[PDB]
Formats: sequence, C-alpha cells, structure tokens
Amino acid sequence: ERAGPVTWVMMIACVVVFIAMQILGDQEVMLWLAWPFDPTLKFEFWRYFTHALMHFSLMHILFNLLWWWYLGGAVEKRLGSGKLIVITLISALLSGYVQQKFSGPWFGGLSGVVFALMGYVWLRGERDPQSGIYLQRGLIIFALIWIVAGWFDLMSMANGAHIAGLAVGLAMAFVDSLNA
Repeated sequence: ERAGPVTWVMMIACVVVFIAMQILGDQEVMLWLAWPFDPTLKFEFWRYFTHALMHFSLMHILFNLLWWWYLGGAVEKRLGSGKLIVITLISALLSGYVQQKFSGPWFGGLSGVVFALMGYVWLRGERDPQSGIYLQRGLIIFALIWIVAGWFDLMSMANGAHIAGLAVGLAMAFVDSLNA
C-alpha cells in the first residue's frame, strides 16, 4: 500500500545522495550540499535544504527513513502530500538554521525533519484527534530519550536541529489544530 508519493521521493532522494556519498566520499558531497560555511555561498539556495539528504552510515539513513516512512507516511496519508512538503521544507530550513548557530555548518541528516514530524503527529493527534494521526506513548517515550541522549552525546547529534525541529512541528500542529 501507501506511502504516498512525497514519502517515497524523499526516501529515494536520501538513498541516492547516500550512494553518491559512498562513491565520492562524505566530504566531497558535503562540500556541495552542506549549509553554506561561507557567506559568499549564501545564494547557493539548495544548501538550506540539501543538508537533510545526507547520512553518514547505513544506520544513520535506515533509522531516519524508518521514522520518516512511519511519521511522514501517516501525515501524507491522512492530511495529504502538500502538508508533508510544507512541514519538511520549514523544518529543514529552520532546524538547519538553528543547528548551524549551535555548531556551525558541517552536519546532515533528516532527523530535524523527523523531530518536527514527531512534534506535529503527537500535538495534532492530541488536540485534533479527528485528523486520524497520533503518536503512541511508547514513541513519545523514545523521542524524549532520543533528545536527552543527544544532550549527553551517547555519538555526535545535531542537538539544535532536534529541539528546533520539535518546536517547529509543535507550532504547526498547534496552528493546524486551532483552525479545524
């Protein structure tokens, strides 16, 4: 069944970029897709989003894609493709902006988008149950353990990206839930 088209196009794009990273090397791809490290690069607009496509091991990509396929598939199934796209664009842009302030431009991965979708599905399912999405208590647990694990580096997480992504998804869900 579904996954919808935006869930799968994102999965294929991450897989494609990851294969390219295996062949060319991480750093070679990073030089072109990472958030700009130099203000002269600031009009290379793809870079504000393409950092989300990069993963640094199979575990990195599998674990993000799992959560993406589960949470993104639910948003796209119940609320449609345009909604998933907007959540993704805004959370990638804002979690990358915050991550870059916390630790500079050398980061990547979908987990900023993942924490926005965790925030969104949980708050939306809580305040607006008729949306048909929700986040189970078990998963809420793991999310909270995952954030704090990053605080203590149990590893080297994009901690700014996590909290900012989370905030973004909570705020969009709050706004979407007011509305009906």
